[PDB]
Amino acid sequence: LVDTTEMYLRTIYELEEEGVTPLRARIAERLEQSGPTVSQTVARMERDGLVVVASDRSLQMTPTGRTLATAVMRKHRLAERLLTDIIGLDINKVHDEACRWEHVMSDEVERRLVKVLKDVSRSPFGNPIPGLDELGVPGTRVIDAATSMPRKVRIVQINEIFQVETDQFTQLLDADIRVGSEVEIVDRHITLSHNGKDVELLDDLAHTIRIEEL
Ligand SMILES: [Zn+2]
Repeated sequence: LVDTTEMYLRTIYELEEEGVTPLRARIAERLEQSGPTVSQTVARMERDGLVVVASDRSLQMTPTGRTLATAVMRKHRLAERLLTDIIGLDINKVHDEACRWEHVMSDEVERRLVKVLKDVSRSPFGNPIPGLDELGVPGTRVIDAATSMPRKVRIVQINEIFQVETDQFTQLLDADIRVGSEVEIVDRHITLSHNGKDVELLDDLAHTIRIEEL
């Protein structure tokens, strides 16, 4: 989704990167949007809790806004690597194309690109590709990762230390499902199978076990 908000956020990120103070006017200039439009948009983002306007009037991304800004720059740069490395688009066109693709590239495509690209260190233009750690290239909660259709996946964390109920502990041990294991999930209650042993989980386990997509 080509968010106006994702464009303001990546712009702030970009200026910061250049060592420029993210003032509203520089942002207006960079986005070729009038001062009145940027105030409008910034006022909105503030309500969304994505940016605060500092004492010196500069814009400061909140942790949630920074995270989203980083995700966008990551997508932008992965798209550029894709564009030059595989597609072979004219180098002179690459940045403008990626500016559009950054809004519609999913996290899944990005994981694939980290896999097929020979190097995701920098963009073709000399800047490091950020947010790779957060892309996961800990993990998605089983509750969010399982679906009506089973699929294998990797166990990242069992989080038993956070468990109040422990009667499922030995099931996991018997089904040889530990951290770093490749099991198969599915929504139905959620049941993660492995070692030929299906393990149906209770709310608490499903809400705390994290699995990295295979
Ligand atoms: Zn670019």
